Amino acid sequence: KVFGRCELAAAMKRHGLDNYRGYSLGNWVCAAKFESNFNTQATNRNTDGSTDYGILQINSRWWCNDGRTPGSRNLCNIPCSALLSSDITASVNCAKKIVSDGNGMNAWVAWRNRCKGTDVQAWIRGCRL
Ligand code: NA
Repeated sequence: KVFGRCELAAAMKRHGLDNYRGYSLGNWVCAAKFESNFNTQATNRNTDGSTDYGILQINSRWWCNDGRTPGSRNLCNIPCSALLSSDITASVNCAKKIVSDGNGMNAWVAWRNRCKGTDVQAWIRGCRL
């Protein structure tokens, strides 16, 4: 599913991301735009053989199981495929674990490069939240 901006903003809020570890909602919407273009089905393969999955481009070297990333962990206890669903629950739950791991939202390269330090409130402007 390809979310609208406010539709995603509204779902993230319901699943408890707004201000999660002190990250306001616009951070999370901005990270999703630049990671996945708001598409739950996005995948991207990395040089090290791992793959990034879903609207929040969660990596299979540490967080989910894809069966093809040798020696990797599965810290979220889930199949990677389950982060491609139209229901963003699994993505959100796993992202809460990632943002808690010590590096905050710097875990997401496109957040660091494209969202950090910008006016992230724009990403929720206009929305009925
Ligand atoms: Na894995």
